[PDB]
Amino acid sequence: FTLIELMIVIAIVGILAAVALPAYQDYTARAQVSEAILLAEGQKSAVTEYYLN
Amino acid sequence: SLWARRENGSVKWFCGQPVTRTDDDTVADAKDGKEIDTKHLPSTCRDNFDAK
Repeated sequence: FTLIELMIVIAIVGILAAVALPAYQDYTARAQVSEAILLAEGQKSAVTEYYLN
Repeated sequence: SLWARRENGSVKWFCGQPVTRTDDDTVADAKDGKEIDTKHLPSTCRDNFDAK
């Protein structure tokens, strides 16, 4: 007879999270890799010097 | 440590981890545990006690 505004809007936020799930999940991974890269670098110094010397 | 060696008429200098002099032409590792770690030493100061 009535109450569908609460039911649909709770189910659009539910599906909104499902659509926002893979975006945050590669943005996220892509973020965790960007650090492996920062940890890898800064060690270029040692390696560069060792090679040139 | 920096130590030298008789070249005969002149001397040559070395640079590296702590050393002790034995005789006028021989030194040896001042092995004791307080030497600056190889990683902190320049490429120009990697000399060994028996470098010639």
